[PDB]
Amino acid sequence: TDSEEEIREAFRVFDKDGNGYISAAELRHVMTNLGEKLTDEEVDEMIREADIDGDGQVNYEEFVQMM
Amino acid sequence: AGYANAADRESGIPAAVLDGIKAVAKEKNATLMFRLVNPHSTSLIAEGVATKGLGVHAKSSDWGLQAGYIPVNPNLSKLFGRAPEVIARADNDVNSSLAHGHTAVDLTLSKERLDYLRQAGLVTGMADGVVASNHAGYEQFEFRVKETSDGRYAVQYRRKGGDDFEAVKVIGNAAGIPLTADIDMFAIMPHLSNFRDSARSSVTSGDSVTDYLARTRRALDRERIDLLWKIARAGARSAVGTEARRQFRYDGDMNIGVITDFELEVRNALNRRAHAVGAQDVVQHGTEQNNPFPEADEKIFVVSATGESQMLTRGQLKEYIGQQRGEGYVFYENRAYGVAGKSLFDDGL
Ligand SMILES: [Ca+2]
Ligand SMILES: [Ca+2]
Ligand SMILES: [Mg+2]
Ligand SMILES: [Mg+2]
Repeated sequence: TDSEEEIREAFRVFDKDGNGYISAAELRHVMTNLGEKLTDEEVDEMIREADIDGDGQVNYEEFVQMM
Repeated sequence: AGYANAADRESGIPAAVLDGIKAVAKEKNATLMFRLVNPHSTSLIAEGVATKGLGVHAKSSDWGLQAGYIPVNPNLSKLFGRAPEVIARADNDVNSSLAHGHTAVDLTLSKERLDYLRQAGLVTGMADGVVASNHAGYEQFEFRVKETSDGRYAVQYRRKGGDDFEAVKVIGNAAGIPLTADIDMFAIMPHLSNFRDSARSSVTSGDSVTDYLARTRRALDRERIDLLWKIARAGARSAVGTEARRQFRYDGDMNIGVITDFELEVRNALNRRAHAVGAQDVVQHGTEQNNPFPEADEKIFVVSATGESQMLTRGQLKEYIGQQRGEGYVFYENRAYGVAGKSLFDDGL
């Protein structure tokens, strides 16, 4: 269990742009950079697996709670 | 390539050294940012003067022959007619570093510094020896110097007519090498691709996900989507050095402050290129992003992961980081910028 300020820093890594949400394009970039080339299909699947509210993106709460 | 612009020249970083900074910035694909180096240290760092670590806390000197060094008599330092409450506090700093590895050496400038010194306006009016300067300090102490079959000039002095000179003392290396300022890094923005292996080592035992699964679990992929998010978290976590920032690192017997694995690497890649052009280490600790006493300075020198150099005001710093983050460069701020409304984030926080 990392502290809450610790989880936000790592979260900004995913959240490339302004807004505090993780987009599918943001994730597709993160995965590619970390060595995994994934299809749009599989990309939407990682989002879907974390998207508790179903709004198509991963907000702060759903990132921290993913654990 | 050598000073390529104005930024490079105002940074106060020796050319040869700055040449490595740029080379490493590209070798590691990381944007490196530094705080300005006071210009009276640049020449020292370049000819082989040692740089100071966090264990040393004796304010430097900005006047007299002693400029660029860390004088043992605090009245010689940037604190010349201050208060006995202060001149005492400085005695302490001197003390601290003198019991811990730091030596008290005899100030002896090099022929060339003597140039820079006289060329800069810090000193005059010498038969060669009895120098002069209009810096308040000269109305309390008398300065002078003498050569040697060493080329160097030894600095002497006395408190104003109650003679007998001595050999000016500055704080130096345990190896005897006098200390001058160190290049304080402001922050390090690593490209996220620099953490692929870290993530794997922690989650797939160094294996690409596709290779990991094919090796440990025979033939909607629920477990695979889980494994992906796993190195995805591990990568960011290493990228910002979560784990590593909880403790202190140490170079031998010197506390290098709070620093991530990647930043340490850079420090080494950098101190390296410094040794290669004839210098000693110039980065002695972690970055300002993990400094509990964050300092505010309007200008910061920046070196893209591409080699481009520029000066940045805090405001241009914000837009800079923002653009860089869109290119996948990771950046995290000092933890106190938030409370004091000095965050570089336009997000939730
Ligand atoms: Ca976003
Ligand atoms: Ca959501
Ligand atoms: Mg320092
Ligand atoms: Mg340093």
